[PDB]
Amino acid sequence: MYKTEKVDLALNRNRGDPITQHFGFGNDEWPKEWLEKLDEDGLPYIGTYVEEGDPICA
DNA sequence: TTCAACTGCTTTCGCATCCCAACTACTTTTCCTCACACTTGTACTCCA
Repeated sequence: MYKTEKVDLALNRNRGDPITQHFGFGNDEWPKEWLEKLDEDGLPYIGTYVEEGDPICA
């Protein structure tokens, strides 16, 4: 069974409101172990086993 | 002694006007490159 989820970051933002949040990581403000599931661009490696709780993008 | 509006009730889980942008314009930011009018002698004879 296949399922698609639309991760969207313009869902809350007004058309006039400028850009607030950015895919990726922010430096010097760091939780580790997100890097087992996720990649440098904040997107998951494809082929990765996830469960409920696991991070799906940063 | 009756007509006519105001009346709560059908199930049982879970499903499911303001802003932005376009292209073409015109403009400013300045820094770099020279000319244009003025003047004393000297030169060629000038009139004595």
